[PDB]
Amino acid sequence: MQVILLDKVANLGSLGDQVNVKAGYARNFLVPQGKAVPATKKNIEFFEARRAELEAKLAEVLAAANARAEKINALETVTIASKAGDEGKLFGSIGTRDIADAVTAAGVEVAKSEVRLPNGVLRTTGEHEVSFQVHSEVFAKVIVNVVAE
Amino acid sequence: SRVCQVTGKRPVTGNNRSHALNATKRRFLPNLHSHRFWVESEKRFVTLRVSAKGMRVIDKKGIDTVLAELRARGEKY
RNA sequence: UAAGGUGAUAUGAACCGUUAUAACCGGCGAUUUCCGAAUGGGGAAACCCAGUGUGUUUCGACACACUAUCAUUAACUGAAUCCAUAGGUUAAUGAGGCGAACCGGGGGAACUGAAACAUCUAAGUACCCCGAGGAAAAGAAAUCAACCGAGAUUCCCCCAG
RNA sequence: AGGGUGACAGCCCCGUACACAAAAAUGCACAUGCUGUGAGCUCGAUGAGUAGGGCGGGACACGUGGUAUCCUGUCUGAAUA
RNA sequence: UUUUGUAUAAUGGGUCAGCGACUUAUAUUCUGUAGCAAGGUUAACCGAAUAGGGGAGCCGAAGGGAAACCGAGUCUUAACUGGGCGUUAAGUUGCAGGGUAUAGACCCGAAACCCGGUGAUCUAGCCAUGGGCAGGUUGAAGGUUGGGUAACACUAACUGGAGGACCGAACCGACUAAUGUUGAAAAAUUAGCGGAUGACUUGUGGCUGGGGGUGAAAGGCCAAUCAAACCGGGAGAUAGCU
RNA sequence: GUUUAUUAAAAACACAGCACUGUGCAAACACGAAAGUGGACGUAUACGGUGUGACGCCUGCCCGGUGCCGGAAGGUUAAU
RNA sequence: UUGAGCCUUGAUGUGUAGGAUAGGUGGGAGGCUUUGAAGUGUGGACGCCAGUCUGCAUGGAGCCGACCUUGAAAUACCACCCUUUAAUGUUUGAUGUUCUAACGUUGACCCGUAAUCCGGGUUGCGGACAGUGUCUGGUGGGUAGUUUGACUGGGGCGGUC
RNA sequence: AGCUUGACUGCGAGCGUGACGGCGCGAGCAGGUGCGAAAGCAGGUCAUAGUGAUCCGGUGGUUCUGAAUGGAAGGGCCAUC
Repeated sequence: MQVILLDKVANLGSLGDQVNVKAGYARNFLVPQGKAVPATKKNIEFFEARRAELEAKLAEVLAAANARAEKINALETVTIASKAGDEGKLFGSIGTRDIADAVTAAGVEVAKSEVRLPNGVLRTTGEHEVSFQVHSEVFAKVIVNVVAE
Repeated sequence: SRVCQVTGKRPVTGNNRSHALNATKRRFLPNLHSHRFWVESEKRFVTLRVSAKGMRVIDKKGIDTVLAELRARGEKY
């Protein structure tokens, strides 16, 4: 018997594939409990059809959107002038909150949840880098010069 | 009577032959079993007296097509 | 068609008719008790007992019609259970039983013969059962043939004991 | 032809040969009206638990035999111009 | 008639009259006869239809060999002085007849086997529902009251009415004898005989069916039939026998 | 008590009683192609089969043969 | 829990000439080393206990091909492999426990239904068993069909053919 | 006692004997052989018993057949169980 699964089924299941099974197991258990359907031509073509297509669409859309995000702002530079004092050590330290909306005003619209901070609360006046996680593998690195006003 | 409801298998007749070829009448009987078939399109169990190759042909043709044949030839299920 | 008739044993009585509505012959109608598939329920066949509806200017009793089962179809209802199926009620259509042989199919002997008997024969005969028709069945090559060809089925004469 | 008539009838009677006859109901055959039904053309398809097999039995003139072929009770099982 | 042999006291027949047994079909062989003759003849069928067509076929003119094959020869065998079978003589189609074969096969006759039905109004068992058993004896258990015991046990009188109990009619049966035995009767009569409240008997209805029933068992009974009912059919079974 | 209706009424059959054996209930067993039914609306103190046949005293030895019951090691052993 | 097959891969295999617990074949003379060396402490795998292999490390950076006694060359490199074994993955069978989902239910309850049939529903129990079909061995006078010679101073018994 | 395989193969005039099936005797012809110098003798044993039809089938040989054709299977024929 050549049933097509519809479930996780214990020792043979992978949610819609082809298995060779005994007949008693098929008509007495699998078929009435949901769980399976026999491979009788048209259905196996049709069931496959949408499922195979599904895999192609989701992956491609995700990759493309993320590559596009990585590409965004062409200047790749966000500058900020925050209140400070004499020779370094600024008054109020910026965070990931401040920059998340600052980049919105000058390019990329990335939120607080996707910016990686190796510098922490960034308490230094100099050249800094905020590497974005536009995707799990794609990194969008925008250079930042912090000005001590 | 011992008729398969799918394939229509009556008991037929024959001979016990022996080593001395003595002909005796016998009956060959079908392998009739009373099995309860789930139909998904109706969401019910229709119980039939099938042969054990009426179950083969139900496994191949599907139960719906078979029930359409029984309803077609007036076999009541 | 008609000058004679009212069937026979079977005569009588009482009448009908003779130029056309006597009688006789034919076509189509009408009536067609009761039993019988018998069909409203029952039953020891030719009998017993009903229900429902319609009508009956003495409607305290009558008359008429319908009411079997099954199959198919439709409508209205309808459980365990919600939907639904089973079931129930009504209506429409059809069937049912008989018949001599022929026909197809499902079953299927034995005596007998073998100079015994068991394989074999008798014999797929007798018989039983189902079904159909005026015929049935079969039938339009997944058939033969044989390197040539034939062209569905059925029946008859050979082939050929 | 035949039958009857008081014995054996061509010409006595009924008939026979032959020639005609239907108000009505019908069977068959043409013609025709309506309804249903579908012609013809191009292209495509061209019958699966089936053929075949194992076991048991039956039908084929053919008794399992070296036994083709057909049918199938049981277990299986293709290729598909 | 059957026999070695029948007046035979072996079979058959009372007599008469009527009926009563070698047939029919289809094949094959031989004889007679008729036609044609190295040829004879058609079958189905068409049909002006016993004509005429129809020569499909069959038989004959060529055999030998298992067969290929050869052919007035052939087979055997490595081959035959040889040997086997042929050569050297007319057949064929009707009609009539004698045999033969297949059919009931000259006629009559079994016991029996099988198939389908009808029978439990008789009888056998069982089921249901109603009846029957005059009259007379015997006197169990129990009980009551006395006696008796520690209480029982036990014991006596009275009561009581058990029992496939006793005697005996109806009722059921059938042990003996005689009669009867072409009966009064296809199983009885007469005189005695057994049971007779029970495992009894009986009425009405029902149920069981043929290799089946039922059987307190005899192979008994199942409609005067029973080591396998009756009816109808296979069926004219078969009969080396009369 | 019963039996050969119609030549046998008996010592034969039956019997209470005894024993052996099967049977755990959808019982064994029987009729039935099957469904079902009887066993029994019973349940092992019950039911079926077989023998013996009130009661009394008793019922001895033999398991090699045939059967039955039990065993599973080995030999042989079908379809496949 | 138990066998085989296969893949990768690592081992495995002393007439005797002889430094060699070397099977064949075969292209080839550099492999080899600091992606941290020979030799050794030591345990284990292996054992015809002859002598391989080898985790870590003191040590510390070299070891060796044609050469040579051989039927053969040096698993120093490699390829294809026979025997024998080691680990993994994988491919299937076997057995036992456990499970619920087929089937059985002559358990209980509900419904068709004013019904100890039947069917359907809920649930309990049993459950791949039982049961039935085809095939097959055994048993099988429970039943059926039959056979059971002739001669013979009647037949049987004896004898004979 | 020496040497040997005639305990040959194909045939067979003619006879005997049986109802038949069958059985028996056989000079001679051909091929090849043994013994003998040779004439010759040898197709089992001094003779008469020592046996079993047909069917079915087994083994060896032989294209004789071989259901389209080439083979083969099966059959035939010869030997034989």
